[PDB]
Amino acid sequence: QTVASISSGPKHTQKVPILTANETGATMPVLPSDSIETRTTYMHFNGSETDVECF
Amino acid sequence: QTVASISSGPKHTQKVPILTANETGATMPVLPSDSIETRTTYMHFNGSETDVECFLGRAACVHVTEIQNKDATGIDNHREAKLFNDWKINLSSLVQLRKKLELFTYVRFDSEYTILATASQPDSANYSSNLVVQAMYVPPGAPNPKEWDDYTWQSASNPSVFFKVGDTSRFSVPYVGLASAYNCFYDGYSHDDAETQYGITVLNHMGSMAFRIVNEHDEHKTLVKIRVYHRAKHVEAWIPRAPRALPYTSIGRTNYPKNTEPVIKKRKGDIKSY
Amino acid sequence: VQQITLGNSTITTQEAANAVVCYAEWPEYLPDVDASDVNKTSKPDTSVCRFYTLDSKTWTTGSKGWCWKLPDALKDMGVFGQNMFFHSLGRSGYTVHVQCNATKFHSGCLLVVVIPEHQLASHEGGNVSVKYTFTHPGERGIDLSSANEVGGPVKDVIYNMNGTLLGNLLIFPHQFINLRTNNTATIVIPYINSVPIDSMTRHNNVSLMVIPIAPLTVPTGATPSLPITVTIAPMCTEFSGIRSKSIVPQ
Amino acid sequence: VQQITLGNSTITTQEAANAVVCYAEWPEYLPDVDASDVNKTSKPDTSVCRFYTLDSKTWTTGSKGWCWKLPDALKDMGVFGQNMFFHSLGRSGYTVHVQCNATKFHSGCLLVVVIPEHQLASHEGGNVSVKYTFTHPGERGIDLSSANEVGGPVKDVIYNMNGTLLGNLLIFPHQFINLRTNNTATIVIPYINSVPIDSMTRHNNVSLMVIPIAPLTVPTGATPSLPITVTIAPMCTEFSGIRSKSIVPQ
Amino acid sequence: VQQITLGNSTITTQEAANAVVCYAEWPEYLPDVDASDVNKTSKPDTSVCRFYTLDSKTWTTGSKGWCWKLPDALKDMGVFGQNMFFHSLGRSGYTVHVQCNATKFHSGCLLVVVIPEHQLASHEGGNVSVKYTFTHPGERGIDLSSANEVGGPVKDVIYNMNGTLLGNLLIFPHQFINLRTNNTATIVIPYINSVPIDSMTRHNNVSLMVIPIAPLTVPTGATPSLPITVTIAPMCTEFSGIRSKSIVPQ
Amino acid sequence: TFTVINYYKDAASTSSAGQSLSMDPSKFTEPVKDLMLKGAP
Amino acid sequence: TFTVINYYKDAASTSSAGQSLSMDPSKFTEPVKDLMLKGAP
Amino acid sequence: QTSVSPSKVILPRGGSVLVTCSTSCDQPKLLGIETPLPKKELLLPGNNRKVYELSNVQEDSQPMCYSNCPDGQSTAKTFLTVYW
Repeated sequence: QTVASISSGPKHTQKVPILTANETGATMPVLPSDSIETRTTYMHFNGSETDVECF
Repeated sequence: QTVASISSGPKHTQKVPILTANETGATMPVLPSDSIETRTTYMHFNGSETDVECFLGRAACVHVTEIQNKDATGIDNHREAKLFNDWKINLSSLVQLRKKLELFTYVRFDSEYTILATASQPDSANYSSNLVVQAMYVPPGAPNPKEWDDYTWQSASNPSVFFKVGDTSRFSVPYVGLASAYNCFYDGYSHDDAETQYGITVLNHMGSMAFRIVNEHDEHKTLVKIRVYHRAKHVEAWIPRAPRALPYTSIGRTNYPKNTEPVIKKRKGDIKSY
Repeated sequence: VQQITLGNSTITTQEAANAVVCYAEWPEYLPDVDASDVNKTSKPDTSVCRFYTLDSKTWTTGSKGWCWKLPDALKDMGVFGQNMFFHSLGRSGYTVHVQCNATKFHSGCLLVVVIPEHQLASHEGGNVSVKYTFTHPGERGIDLSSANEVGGPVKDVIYNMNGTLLGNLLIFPHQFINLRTNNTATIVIPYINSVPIDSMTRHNNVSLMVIPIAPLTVPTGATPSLPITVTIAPMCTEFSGIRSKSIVPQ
Repeated sequence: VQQITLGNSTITTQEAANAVVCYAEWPEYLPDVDASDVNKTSKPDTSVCRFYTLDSKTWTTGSKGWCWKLPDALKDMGVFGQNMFFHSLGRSGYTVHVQCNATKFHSGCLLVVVIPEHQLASHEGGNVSVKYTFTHPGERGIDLSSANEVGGPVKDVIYNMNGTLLGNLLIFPHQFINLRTNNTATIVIPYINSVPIDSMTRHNNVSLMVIPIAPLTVPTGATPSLPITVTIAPMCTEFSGIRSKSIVPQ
Repeated sequence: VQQITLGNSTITTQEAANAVVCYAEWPEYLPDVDASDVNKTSKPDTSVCRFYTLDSKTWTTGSKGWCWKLPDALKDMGVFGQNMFFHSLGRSGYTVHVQCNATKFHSGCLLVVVIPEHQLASHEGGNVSVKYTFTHPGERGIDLSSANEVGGPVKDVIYNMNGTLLGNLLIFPHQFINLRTNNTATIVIPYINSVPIDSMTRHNNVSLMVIPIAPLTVPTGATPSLPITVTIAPMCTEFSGIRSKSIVPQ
Repeated sequence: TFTVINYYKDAASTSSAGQSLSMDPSKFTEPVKDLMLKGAP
Repeated sequence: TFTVINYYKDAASTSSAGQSLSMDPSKFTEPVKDLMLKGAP
Repeated sequence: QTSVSPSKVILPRGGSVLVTCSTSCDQPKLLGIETPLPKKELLLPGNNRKVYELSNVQEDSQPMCYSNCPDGQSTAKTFLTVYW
């Protein structure tokens, strides 16, 4: 099982992942676990129907 | 020996200790050795007299009342006649002590009381009576005596001390607050009500003292002045506070009178004058 | 940069936000050795440990300051307010975040200070009391520049509304918001009381005062005001003695 | 004897109270493998896990029965109701305790039954819907002996308000309150839904029906009624998605 | 069930008769360390250690209660009475068995209480004494519902005949006879006195009071009375100083 | 150099306690902590 | 923490005795015993 | 419950008035009168009743007797009016 979201509690981070610079042209992979306290969920999903062969 | 200052020579420091940011709310401990070349000196000093036990810890007169020994026959209000007097104990009535205590938010201490009785006979008297005073500590909320020879004085539970006028009594009272410390400041009410009193609370009830002259009357009137001295000991204090600047107006309130005089002295000259 | 995420709330600061922890004491749950009330305490989840933003004040050139009382200011804030009203006893710390941004052309200095047991003085003198409605204003707080009211506190910021001088208010946990330096102030307040837990309604544990010390001087032609925003998060909050919802005046 | 103490609540029963656990499944918190919503759930303390007593119904000789829907019946109950209104998602089990005492001279039999997804029929026929206000009555529930209302459900207890026969309602988790035998019924309900968590406001997970099967026969000269009291305690309750308080009709 | 067999006497109880032992102290013979009188004590056999039944009282709806004093009540009971009159000194414990049966339709509650040194008040006030004949009534005891007599005790059960309130009489060893629950009360009394042994005639060690607290409510049409029967057995009885038979008044 | 016998059974009767040795003003002068080192519980 | 010298030969002259450590209310609150376990002598 | 006497009084500008505070509680811990006026507690025996001479009344005031007694209303307001 592939993890979709990891358990994450209060964060007093100095490495702010939610402040970035879109001027660089990169979509930094900020996750829900970075801005809110999350529980641990699983994907239960492979993405078979979004593969270009199927699309 | 505790070092007060360390020897320090020329400094070409890149870790400038004298540039800081008071915006942070910290008093960084910058020493003389940081801004000037210093020699090595020693403290020779422990700071025994600045400990809160000593700072708040000598006997101060906290109440004064006059009572009388006179013929009590044909008097309805003995209290009005000053045959006896009671007083809810508080250390707020004398401003020196109040300001010192109000330097802190919470204070816990045991009380040592000294009662000094002094007699005067202003009118014609043939001699000075050998009077005995009864100082009765009544617990918080207990009934005070209502007449000079009430049965409340013969209480089997209220602590009482009998001493001659002209002499002193001394007795300690432990810390008697309900909470872990007295609330020298209380930002609340006894309950959620629109009209109830603010600040003054029953948490700080220290008891009450009743005084009478035990002796029956002589042919002349004797005026006895009772001075109660309180000494706080085993003192614990929390949360330092801004010192009181304005006069007080009441016990248990932070109110100050309208139209008070300025506290900050005006300068004789401009801001540049020495 | 800095980021503090509490529950579903996040405050980001591009200033190196240094926090004052009052008396170097973090908020903590009541330990067994100090506890008197026997009931098992209710320690809420993410639902209360989160940033509540109060309505913003406008800082003008002639504004005297503002005063909020905790936990009164949060009595109407989501789940925390409800719990505060449904329980008999409660204790809580706070993370206060005062925000005020300007340009490099503005000048002014706010004193953000937390006063435990900030018993207010009445403007009438004698032994008059400040009425409940004035000491429990809510999220609006007390504006020190407004006029006096019958039963309201005195509002001369020079005397801190209590008869002590303003200059001396630095003995309490505080931070300055100096517009040249920083735009945010953060103070972490532990539970301070002579009793281990207390009624959250009738007693305000602390008072948050935001006072302009150096007046706001906006650049020429600029709008002569700045908004000041206060954000508070309850920390290590406990409730005990659940019952019917309390009824308070206003 | 038996005693169940939840938070600051206690129900004592001098009957050997045997509890029905619906489908032999205890209430449980949503496990990680089944979870879809990513937010950390709010798991309240003693504040919600406690017995809430609903207002008592009077059981007369000609009463048809009563129906409560959960969690609707508890939407106004202390801290649980508030949390149910402040959060977007919620799941909860229940311990239902139905109480009805009489003497050894009374006769009558109540069927206490829990129906998951008790979709009510409309008395009008066709494809008319039962309006929100009728399916979310609150702590008063639905009285099956009252008259029909515009937009209300059908109230013929023989057909369970859904077109199925009453005799067959024993397929659901149930207990009888037989006045000769027992005076209390206890059913422990787990969270039952096709989704792991759901909105507590727009969807009623279960319906509690208390139906007189054997009619109340009081002794000669006796008052021809008995009170029926329902006591419910949320169990393993979770909330997710805190936000502004929901606005529902009535 | 329970059975207590003393000598040639037996009391059977189909109630699970739990006995109160006053102050968790069983009756005991005077030990050597406590003894002052030098004579070898007379410790009677089966002849005295046996259940003596007093004449029954009738409990009506308006009866105030009854009071017996020991060992006075047994002064005319078989061999024990004779020994009590022939000896100068005596000490004894007691097993008191109060019996009052009714149906499951009756209601009422008796307080059976043992008072050591139950000094009675006189109804006349001042410093009047209760005369010997009234404090030594015998097996008939004192009926609190009768009228006052010259030299008799006061008979207001609210004040326990001594100026203390009835509600507080539970500080003494007691049992309730609650007609719904039990029909018998058993109290085991040890010898209680400031002296190791004493004169049985001039001093009553204990007083047995049977007081209706919850009044007798008989079912409709029923006879409005119940009999109350007291059964007492001396326990660990000792006598010393045999001589000519004492002469007491009445 | 100094002697005290307790003459009374109560702690409130004893003379003053003396000096609190371990005096440290950093509680009041240095209450600043970085909140990004997770010092909070 | 506390000191007492007996200055008089009589026990009646000594100050009060203090606190009775072993305090147990079951004498008064739990005086019930089953009489079918033969606790009686 | 806390009580004040008189309920109401009309008095000349700058005059003195005697206001009585009383409780139903026999032994109150807090009992007084809240007012900005200069006041003088009359020497009177007892715990549950106090008398104050409120001196130099200049405006319309509403002195409130207060107490900690939990029976009824723990505060009572009297209404002073000035005529001049």
